Amino acid sequence: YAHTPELRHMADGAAMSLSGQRIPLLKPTLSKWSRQLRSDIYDELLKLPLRYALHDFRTLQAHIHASSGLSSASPDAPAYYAVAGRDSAVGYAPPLGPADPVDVIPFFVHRSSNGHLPGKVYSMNAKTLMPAFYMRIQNIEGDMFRFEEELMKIFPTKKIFVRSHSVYVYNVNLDGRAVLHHWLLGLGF
RNA sequence: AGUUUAAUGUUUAUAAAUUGAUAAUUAAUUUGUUUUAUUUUAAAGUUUUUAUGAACUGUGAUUUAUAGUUUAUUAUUUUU
Repeated sequence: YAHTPELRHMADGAAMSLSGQRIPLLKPTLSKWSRQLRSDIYDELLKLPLRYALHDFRTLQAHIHASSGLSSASPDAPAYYAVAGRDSAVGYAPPLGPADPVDVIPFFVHRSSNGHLPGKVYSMNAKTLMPAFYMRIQNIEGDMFRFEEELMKIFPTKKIFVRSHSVYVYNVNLDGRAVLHHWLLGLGF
């Protein structure tokens, strides 16, 4: 379909600067600070065979009455008193707890002192600036081995290792970081 | 006796860039309670700063004739 001479606009994210309106239609946008979520990533997690039924993408949204409805920060009816931790245009929201009230998840991930999730993408031999990255899930707790297994059903072909404190997943760029959170979000953590 | 490039990145916690400039901002998106000190061994021509050296070998200045001999010559040809 070269008859449409437009579509040049869909181009790349490699060899060319990517920013603003031109952000790749596959590349997620979940950063450390803007916890943006995506429905594409969430279906991969919802169409995969796993235990621990994730949370419905309906009851997972932190973002989609005096003067015809007021914001979700509990701005009160007087359109005056409002409450501190109730609305967040950056995507922040506390955990929702596991979705199955009959199951005991064997691992508990612990958000950090700033409300993050334990996955951080490092580089192998950063001295030479080698573009070979892995992950590390530092705040795991519980039966972290039965946490390793669930990562296999998501990442079947990634060399996954486990120590007492962390869980390394190798060859996982900034994208496999996002895909990890949507799991730990939907998981109720 | 005898020769040195730290094989490790766990909870307070936060590290993006860009103009020749003013400046401008979807500058996409990491890492680090801040990680710094190290870089063989032996080994020539050489340089440099001060120093010393005439008991050696170098050139002054005070010794004014303890030896045999040739030619008249005080010069000598010698002696040596």
